[PDB]
Amino acid sequence: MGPVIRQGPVNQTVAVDGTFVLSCVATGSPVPTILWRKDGVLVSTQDSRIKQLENGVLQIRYAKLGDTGRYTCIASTPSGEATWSAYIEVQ
Amino acid sequence: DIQMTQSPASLSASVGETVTITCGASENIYGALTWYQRKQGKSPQLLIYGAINLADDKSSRFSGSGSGRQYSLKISSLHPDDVATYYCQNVLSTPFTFGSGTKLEIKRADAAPTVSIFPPSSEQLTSGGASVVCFLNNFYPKDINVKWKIDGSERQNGVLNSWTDQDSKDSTYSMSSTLTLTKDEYERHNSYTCEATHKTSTSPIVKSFNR
Amino acid sequence: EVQLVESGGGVVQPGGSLKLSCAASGFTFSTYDMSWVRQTPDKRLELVATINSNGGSTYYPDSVKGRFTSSRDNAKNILYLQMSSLKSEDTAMYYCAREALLRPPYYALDYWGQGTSVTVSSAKTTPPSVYPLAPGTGSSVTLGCLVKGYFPESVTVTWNSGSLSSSVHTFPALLQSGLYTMSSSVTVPSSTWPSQTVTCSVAHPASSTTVDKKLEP
Repeated sequence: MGPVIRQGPVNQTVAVDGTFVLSCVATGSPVPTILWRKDGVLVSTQDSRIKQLENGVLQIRYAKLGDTGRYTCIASTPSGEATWSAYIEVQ
Repeated sequence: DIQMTQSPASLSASVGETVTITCGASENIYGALTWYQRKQGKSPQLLIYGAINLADDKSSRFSGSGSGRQYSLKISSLHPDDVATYYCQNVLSTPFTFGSGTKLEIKRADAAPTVSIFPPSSEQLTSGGASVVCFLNNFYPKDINVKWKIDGSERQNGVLNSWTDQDSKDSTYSMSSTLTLTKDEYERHNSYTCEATHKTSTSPIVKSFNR
Repeated sequence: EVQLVESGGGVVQPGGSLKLSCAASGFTFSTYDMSWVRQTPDKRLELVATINSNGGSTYYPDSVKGRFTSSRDNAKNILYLQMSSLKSEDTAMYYCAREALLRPPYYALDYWGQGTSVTVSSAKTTPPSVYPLAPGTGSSVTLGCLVKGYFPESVTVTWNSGSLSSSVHTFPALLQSGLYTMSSSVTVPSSTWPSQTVTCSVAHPASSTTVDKKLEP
């Protein structure tokens, strides 16, 4: 009763070496678990360039060409899921 | 690009006041903001990161708030040593643009400048230049006027005035006034004086020397 | 103590090239990302180069991309900024700074150098003339040094090796027909001078020059 993403990530063109963000703000009951996937695979933390900040913001520094793709916010709850994705083009 | 706009450009308050500096972003930056303090003659230092986290090693007088596009640095119980330029920075996405700065000044009690005049040195006279320098030290407020007089008459030409930033301990200003002349013109007149009008007095403070 | 020391600034012709350095010490330099930030004459600030710990990743904003390149020597602990195709907008003070590690890991700069000045210009480098200012009294005596006719900017004045800092006033330079003039004063208790000598020490990095004057008559 039950997860809504109120702000999700936004489609972007980003420059190589730059820094960009994936934001996700979710409500629900109970509090939803948030996870991020890129082209269907769960995003790394082992990558020093990719950091979890506060207020829903996942931040990616030193953009590479291979960061291009689809990034999905999945908000979960034993009773439901929501998803909100964006396409990031690094060039 | 995200545009940071900062407010006010400059601000003054009295010791013990609580003051607020604001930062507006051109879009939501989700608390991904940082505040820096830069004192005259020092390098900037980090005060707040992530909008609300005070740095391990600064005073709990500093506190940062906000979300969305609108952010605030609050300095409670102002100290004289708080005198500095304050900057915000966007650190959400590149370019990581800064705000243009707030200079914080302290209000203190009015104080008049103590003036020292100095004739051009033996050495400068060697090279065929002549500069007469007047130091006007430790005054408040900043606003001041110097008038140079050679042989009783005013002179506005080749006069250079520069002020210090507000002092970190006593909250005064100082100022240097330099009358720059040909060495020939120098020895072709005999009395030299700077006259400092300051709000502390309708009587100007006059320092002189001859020959 | 953390120490970051910029050098290599000075005048350069429009279209010319400069390499800046930053000698780092007092922290484990090879282990930290490093930034260069500049402050233009209007006092605005702009980040112009970041580089990671190992040097493998570099960033430059649009304003200087192509023209500026950062490097580091992790044995000697020195950071570099090579600049080229310089223009008036690059005229600024340049600071090297350490990137903090924070929790959470926001980007921030927790130590900065004092800066090295870059002036983009056709004019030529001129060291300062340094003239002492003494009187010909009353418990306090105010002494000074006049620093005249130098270029480009940034001179530095200390008095008796920086032990008399508290009563020192240092005045911003003004440009009088191509050359800069500035001054510094010091006030001391009138018993201490001339019975203890006072020395102003004046540096102009841009010309690789220092001058020290005893205060006298």
